[PDB]
Amino acid sequence: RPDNTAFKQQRLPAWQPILTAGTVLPIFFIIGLIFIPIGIGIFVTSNNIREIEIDYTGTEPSSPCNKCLSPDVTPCFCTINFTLEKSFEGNVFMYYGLSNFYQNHRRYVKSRDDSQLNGDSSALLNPSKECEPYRRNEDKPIAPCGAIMNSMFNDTLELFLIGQDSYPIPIALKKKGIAWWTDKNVKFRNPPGGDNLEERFKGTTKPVNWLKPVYMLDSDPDNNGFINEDFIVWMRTAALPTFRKLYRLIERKSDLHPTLPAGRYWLNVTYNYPVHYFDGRKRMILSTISWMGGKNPFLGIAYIAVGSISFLLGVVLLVINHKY
Amino acid sequence: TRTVFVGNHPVQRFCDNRIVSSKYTLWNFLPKNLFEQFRRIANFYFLIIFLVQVTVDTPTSPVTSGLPLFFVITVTAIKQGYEDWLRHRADNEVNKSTVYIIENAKRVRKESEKIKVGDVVEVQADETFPCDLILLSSCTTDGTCYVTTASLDGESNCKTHYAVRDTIALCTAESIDTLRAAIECEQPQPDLYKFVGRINIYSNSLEAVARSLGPENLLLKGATLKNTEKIYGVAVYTGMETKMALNYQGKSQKRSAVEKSINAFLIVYLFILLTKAAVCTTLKYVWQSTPYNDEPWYNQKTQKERETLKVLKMFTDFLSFMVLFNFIIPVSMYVTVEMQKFLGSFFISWDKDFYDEEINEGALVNTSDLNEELGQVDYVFTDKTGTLTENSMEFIECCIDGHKYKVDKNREELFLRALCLCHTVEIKTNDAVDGATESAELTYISSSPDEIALVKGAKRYGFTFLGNRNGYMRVENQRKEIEEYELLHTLNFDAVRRRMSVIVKTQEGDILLFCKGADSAVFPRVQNHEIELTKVHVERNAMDGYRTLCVAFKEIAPDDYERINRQLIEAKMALQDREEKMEKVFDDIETNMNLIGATAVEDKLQDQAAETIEALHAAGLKVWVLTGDKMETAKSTCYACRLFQTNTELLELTTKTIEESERKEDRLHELLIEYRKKLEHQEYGLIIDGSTLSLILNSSQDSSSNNYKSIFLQICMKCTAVLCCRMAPLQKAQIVRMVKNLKGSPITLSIGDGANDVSMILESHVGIGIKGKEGRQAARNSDYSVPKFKHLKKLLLAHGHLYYVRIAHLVQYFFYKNLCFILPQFLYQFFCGFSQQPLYDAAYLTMYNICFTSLPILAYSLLEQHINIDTLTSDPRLYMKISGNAMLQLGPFLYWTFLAAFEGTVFFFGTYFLFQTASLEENGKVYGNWTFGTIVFTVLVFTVTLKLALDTRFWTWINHFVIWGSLAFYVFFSFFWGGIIWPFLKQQRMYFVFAQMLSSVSTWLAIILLIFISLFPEILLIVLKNVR
Ligand SMILES: Nc1ncnc2c1ncn2[C@@H]1O[C@H](COP(=O)(O)OP(=O)(O)CP(=O)(O)O)[C@@H](O)[C@H]1O
Ligand SMILES: *[C@@H]1O[C@H](CO)[C@@H](O)[C@H](O[C@@H]2O[C@H](CO)[C@@H](O)[C@H](O)[C@H]2NC(C)=O)[C@H]1NC(C)=O
Ligand SMILES: *[C@@H]1O[C@H](CO)[C@@H](O)[C@H](O)[C@H]1NC(C)=O
Repeated sequence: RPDNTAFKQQRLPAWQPILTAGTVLPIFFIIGLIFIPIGIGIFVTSNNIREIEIDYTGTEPSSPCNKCLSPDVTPCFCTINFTLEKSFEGNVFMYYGLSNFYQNHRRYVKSRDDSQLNGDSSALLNPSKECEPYRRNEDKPIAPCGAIMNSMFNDTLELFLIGQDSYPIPIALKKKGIAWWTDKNVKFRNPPGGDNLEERFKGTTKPVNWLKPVYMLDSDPDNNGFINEDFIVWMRTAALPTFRKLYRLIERKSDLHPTLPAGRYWLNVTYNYPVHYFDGRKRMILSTISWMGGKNPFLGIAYIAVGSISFLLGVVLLVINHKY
Repeated sequence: TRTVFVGNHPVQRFCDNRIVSSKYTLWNFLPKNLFEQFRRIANFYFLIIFLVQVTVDTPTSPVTSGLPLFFVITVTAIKQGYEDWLRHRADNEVNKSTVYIIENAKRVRKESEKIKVGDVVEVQADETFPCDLILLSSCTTDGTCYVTTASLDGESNCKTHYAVRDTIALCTAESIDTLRAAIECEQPQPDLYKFVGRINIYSNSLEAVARSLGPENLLLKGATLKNTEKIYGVAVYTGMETKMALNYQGKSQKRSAVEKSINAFLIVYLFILLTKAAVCTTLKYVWQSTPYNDEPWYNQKTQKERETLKVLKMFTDFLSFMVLFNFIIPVSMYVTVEMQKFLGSFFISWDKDFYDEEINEGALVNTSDLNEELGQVDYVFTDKTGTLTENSMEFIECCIDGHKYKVDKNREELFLRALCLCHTVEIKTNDAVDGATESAELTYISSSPDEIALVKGAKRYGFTFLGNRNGYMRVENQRKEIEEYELLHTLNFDAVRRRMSVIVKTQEGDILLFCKGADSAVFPRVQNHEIELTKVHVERNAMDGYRTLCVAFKEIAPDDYERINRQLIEAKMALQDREEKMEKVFDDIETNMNLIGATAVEDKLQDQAAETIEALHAAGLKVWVLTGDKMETAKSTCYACRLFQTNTELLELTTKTIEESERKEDRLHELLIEYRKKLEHQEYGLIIDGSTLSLILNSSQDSSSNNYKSIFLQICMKCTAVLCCRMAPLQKAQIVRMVKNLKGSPITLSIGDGANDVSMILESHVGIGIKGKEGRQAARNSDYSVPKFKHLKKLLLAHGHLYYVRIAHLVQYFFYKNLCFILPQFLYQFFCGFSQQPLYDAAYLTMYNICFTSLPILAYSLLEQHINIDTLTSDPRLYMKISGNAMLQLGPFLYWTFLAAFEGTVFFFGTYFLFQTASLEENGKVYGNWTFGTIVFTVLVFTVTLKLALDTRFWTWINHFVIWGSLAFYVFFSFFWGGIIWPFLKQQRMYFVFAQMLSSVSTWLAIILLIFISLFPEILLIVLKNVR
């Protein structure tokens, strides 16, 4: 009489998986065969990626350009010698790291007005109440308001190749295409309408620290206003104190030559961005790239430390079980 | 103590008949519902954390703490609100039906809500009652009209009530004729079975007939009338005072053992969510000690914030590091753990095995809360007669004057008269086809089978009872002589006394006083010189395992009767303590009875009532038995019941060993310490009495050096099976208490059959009412009910277990789900300037606790059997022992936690080392911090779920759709929310975070691994437990 439905009787069609030792021991020996062929598969593509980080912060009495670690004429000029042992083959990328620069600071991550950079005309002339400390100077609206876009890393690097003679061959750098294409054509747009990138900025001005207006960051109209890669890559926050943001990438020449022939080079940095104050270093990381990304050992030493500690207990299990 | 008048006019001061079963209304719903929620800890705390977000300037927008709190409410209010509205629309029906009244010679047709106290009602057949009437007359004479209380206590037979003699003549004869009466009844008591009243009808000129009343005249409000044409009643209670309506309240039992742990975890978290704040505040104002390490020229403190009183600012932080870690208290537990119970309690009412064919009904769960309290019992107080042995008695081997009749007609003939009288048989009035059956229809309808087997016995001999015809009684004494007997007083039976009696008047002579009852309570009042002659017989018939009952008559002298008669009736009109004041009037009426002969009735065991009790033992319970029959009998049915193996060194405390005041203790301490303290294991069981017991508990205040009771109790815990014979109706309660209150809180599961057991079922942690033959007085109070005893096995093990392992692994996971989700966001308050920068987004702080990972734990809550429901009831070895609440004890709890911490750390530090690379994609680009949220999130939603897919040992088709139905949701949400949802937002901070967190082939290998290294401390216990 009571409902003999499949469910109410509480005996629905089950799977009932029998998880037991005799049927789980292979669970260890099945991975060990599949991680290690990766833990080592990766570890190879890691140590086969050459990099170099030329700490050029200063603070070194023998540092080549300590001369301008202190306040001097704005256009300082460093020059750092360094030698490449194993030439780079592929197309190399040139980062510019940092340290103790807490770009992830709740009081410093809110400091962007994301709806302005997107190009919302009305929002432009009167930015939000979030980029407060750098919102209005001289009672005027700032185009890229907020601390984040304000303290935009503003020193120019350069690399020269020293041939047999003393004349250094200038290495060619590229700047376009260094920011996520997703947030370089969709999330950052110039003001609504205009022809010359200046007019569009009528009531706004430059930030406090900056030296030139945003409509003059570059001549190429495709990169000037709120689209400047240098600017974009500076906005996506650091995600950690010790970070490093893409600066410029050298496209691997079509020919079969090493994009970076070994030897010693010249690195003359127009030192402008001062970080000695908060005890923050600076660097310039040159690097290649493999499908894994940039040189990083962790993924390697991790797999090989898991793909060989699971595949071991199985032994101590397989041997302990039969002996009982 | 009240007063009434039939026509409301003698020779509004009372309640009004509108039954309001609901609790809320159409106006005070919110101000009541909300409060009844926000008084709960976790539903209130989350409120504070809302205000603090609306006034103070805090990291996470108010949405991420007001939505997952406004939702968990709106989904409880609706259910808890609607589920109520069912009553309103239900109620409105009952108290808005048609019920005719009699104003003045008028058969008015009013609404059942309009009735007032003291006014004539009318009722046809098949119709429910308007209110508690007092049957005053029916269409026919005999003033009788059956009733079927099929809605109050679940009874399904046709009981028979009685009208008032002095009024039976009134039927359509204009009873409205200013009919005088005074209906005084004790203020409405919800006992539903006792009713003390009185009537003072007035004749034409003068009359004060004091026609006493009784429960046999009350017609409850809701007992469908049956087998009659119509009646006329006089309302006495008018709704919300009626006996039924008072019985909506039994909530003072739903305090499970898994409802305080849920309150011992929070009290922990609420004391961890501070350390997580204090330890992470101090480190800030100690970190900011550096002068440049704050506002180092690249985030200049907003001028205002600079001029703030330091101490105050030292507050707004500590109030920020709660609003930022508040998620460490599960917000959506007080809806799941309730939605579970509701959606998952019926299972104990549908299981076909809880369905006896005969009773044509199944189990019944009268409490949707104590479910989880079944896989906890540690003491099981069965009842011998009614549960262990169905009530089908067969009179065999009587004994008259110790002659064991098979004397001739000097006293034997009298004896038979005793059997056929002094009872409440009430043979089936209707007449069936007689001539084809054995004798006739002759179907006896009574409640106490202890006698229905007697009558059927005498029916095997000469005499036979077939009467109760018009105040008389008919019998056939081996020939054709109806031999009417005039019944005068039917002294109802009362357990506390163990004797029912009847005072008949010999049709052609003097009076007689028949009576019967247990020997231990009939012998004290006898011509003692006759006891031993028959005592031995009553021993054997008991010694072999038959019920026993003695019967004796005492001729009364007429001159003496009037004293009794007056003394008897006058002992009824007393409205105060009637039953007591009455009980005591005839307790001295059975002064000295001339014993005639004893009787013996046999009983049968149930289907598995001998197999079950062999299971319970193997399950670890300590089954007791609280009988009421003679000691010998219980000791006999016990062996058969199989709770006393062949070799068990009993420790009996019967009257046969303690016939003194001090003797026992001497014997007590002996067989306790020198007998059961110096030491298969079951070698010892106990046996007590209703007298030997009372001496111990009540009289324990003497030897305060080593108190008697404190000694006795000590034996209880160390005896696997104990008995209790000659138990009174209340001593079956003092026992429970005396046990419940010792060495912790042993969860006592009692199980009764009839009225006698109402005194413990209402007292033990979780009653079990067996709806048997006697009645539903037991099954209506019990939390559950099962129309058998063989079911108490499939109930405890096969359900009491799953209804625990289905929650113990919910209140656990429902915490570990969070203490991981909020650990990273605490570490990441180390590699940031302690500026409370929420690691995750905000769209991933509301969702995660209501949408991403809500269902997968509900699914595993309702439908799951970590051990096949067959292998669990077919093997009681430990599966009711492996969980003695251990699933939530301090041992396991802090394992999950020390599993969150690890599985928590590996989430963050597992990622941190992964962002020492300078890039992860192949184009060489970089990854922001938000892309540090989804990683350490997408690696979260894939663990707190999979960690379940390593626990579900019963994969139905739902689980397959929920678990893989949340994951494949998450991986979609981030794809949609990720994309264009700009217009109304203000941040566009996660515009394309996810879609780029997947195009980095070197990222998966971090997820596909960080998952494993987080589960590897779980994939191990499987192996280390499936190996031995
Ligand atoms: N009609 C009757 N005639 C004589 N004695 C009766 C009787 N009805 C009840 N009794 C007495 O009442 C006692 C009831 O026993 P008690 O209630 O203590 O245990 P029990 O065996 O009845 C279990 P349960 O209460 O579930 O039926 C019996 O010992 C019996 O002698
Ligand atoms: C580059 O940006 C850094 C940021 O600290 C800044 O120090 C350099 O000089 C600053 O120029 C700003 C005014 O034009 C303003 O920030 C300030 O005068 C000066 N630095 C200080 C001490 O505040 C910037 N250099 C360039 C090229 O403008
Ligand atoms: C780098 O800059 C210097 C500035 O003097 C300039 O001579 C040349 O462009 C580079 N190399 C040297 C010589 O420093």
